[PDB]
Amino acid sequence: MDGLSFVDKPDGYKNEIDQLVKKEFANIKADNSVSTLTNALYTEYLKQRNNKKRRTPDFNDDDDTLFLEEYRRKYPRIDTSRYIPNESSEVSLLGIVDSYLKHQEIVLDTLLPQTVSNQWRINNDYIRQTCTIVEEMNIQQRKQINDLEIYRKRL
Amino acid sequence: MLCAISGKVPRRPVLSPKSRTIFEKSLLEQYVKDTGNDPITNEPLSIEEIVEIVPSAQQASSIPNLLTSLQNEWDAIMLENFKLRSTLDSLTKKLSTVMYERDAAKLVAAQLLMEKNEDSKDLPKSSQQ
Amino acid sequence: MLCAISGKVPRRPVLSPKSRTIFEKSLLEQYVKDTGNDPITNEPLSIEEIVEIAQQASLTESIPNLLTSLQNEWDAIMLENFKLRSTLDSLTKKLSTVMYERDAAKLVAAQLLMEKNEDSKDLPKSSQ
Amino acid sequence: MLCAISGKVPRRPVLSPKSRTIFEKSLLEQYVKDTGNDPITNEPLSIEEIVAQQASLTESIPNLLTSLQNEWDAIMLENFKLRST
Amino acid sequence: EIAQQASLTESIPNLLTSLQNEWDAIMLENFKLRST
Repeated sequence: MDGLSFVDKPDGYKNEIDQLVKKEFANIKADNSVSTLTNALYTEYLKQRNNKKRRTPDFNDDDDTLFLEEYRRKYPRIDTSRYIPNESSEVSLLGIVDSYLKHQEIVLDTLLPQTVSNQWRINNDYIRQTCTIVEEMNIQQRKQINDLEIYRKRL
Repeated sequence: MLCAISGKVPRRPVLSPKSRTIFEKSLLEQYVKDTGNDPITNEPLSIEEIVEIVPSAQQASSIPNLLTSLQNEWDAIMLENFKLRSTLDSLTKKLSTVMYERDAAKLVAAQLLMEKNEDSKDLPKSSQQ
Repeated sequence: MLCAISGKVPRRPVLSPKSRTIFEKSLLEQYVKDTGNDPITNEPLSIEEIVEIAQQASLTESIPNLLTSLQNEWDAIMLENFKLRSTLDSLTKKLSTVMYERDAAKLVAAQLLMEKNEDSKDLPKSSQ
Repeated sequence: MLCAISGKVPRRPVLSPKSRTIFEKSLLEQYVKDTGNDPITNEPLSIEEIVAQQASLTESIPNLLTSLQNEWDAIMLENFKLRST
Repeated sequence: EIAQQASLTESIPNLLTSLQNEWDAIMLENFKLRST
């Protein structure tokens, strides 16, 4: 459990440790039918075919075709109507969303600081604990090698 | 499709312009004839205020319900999108804390395998001598 | 600025008072109807408790609103949600490989704590 | 965007659960320190009352479904002008 | 400020071209009443 990351400063011993972990692992061995087609169209990954009067490019083919042509007119009048109320302001409704995107963006870069200051406030505390244990383990190892050589000289 | 005095199906759906409640002409008249007031709120109400025979005039009594049907079928898609992401970042912490505690425990073996070694060769050189 | 259910920008945001999390009006009221609780903190919430609180620039090329815009909204929803279902099954596979190697390592530590501590004891025994 | 108290751009917004209105933290805190209230609606407000899905910007599925409500209702107004005609 | 029953259509790519036929016909039933 206790393994110090700061004070212990090789990639081969990681590869030496990875084999012995593996040698023990070589041993241990809500919607409707809308959910059905949205899965099925994505799995097949094929776009659904679309039919347009303009694409057909057929004029006066018969009687049904004549009805289709009308559809072109009231869409172009409505498009010119939607191009009229877009061209009325045409810069001022677009600029008020650009400032809206600026105030939304700074909040995430505000949240980028509050994590980054707090995550280093975690690592600043553990490193002090990392250096304290290495100090106590050193005096333990210093007293350990002394006793191993004292008892040999005592005998 | 209910009156709010007795509860029968309204065949002449009237309303008082003091409190929004569909009533019946035969009942709400007797309620005004008893006391000069609306039953729902007990405020001032008369007979000439009442909204009489139904509105169909130059209106030509489809199109809208397909738009709300897309509003309803998007709603289950939006609700499935929350808890699916809730399942993702729940175990993404459980993926991250596991692999990091694994690598920290991977260092625990690397210290102890070299501590067994220094205990191994010292006992060899001493027990011979 | 955002909603805490779908990840949208709400036009009619609502605030619950039990957990302060800004969500959309139709998204908060739908959750309160199905399961009678705040979804975020799992506290009790009603429809009458919540407190009611954007400019979208249309493209100049606005039949594009019928054909080209409508399909890709249902295309980008599906191939993201299908991509996400591959992510959820793959991560639980990566969870099962995280948990197995964790138990594989602890049995090494439990086996090596028995090896080193007895060898250092045998160093204390050899002097005698 | 704007504050309901002053009118300047707030650098630390808090939203109160008494009348949800975008106020700056240092202005609304001083306002709650004088009396414990919301200056908009005079509702009882405290300091603690004031406060994983990745998002996209509001661009023209929520906005596309609301677009045709702006389309179809106005064309229904075009029907009424030519019915009364 | 003043009976609803939700429309149960049928038992989704069919409904995409269903909506396209309505907005086509909605413009055609608007356009006939203008020339008339």
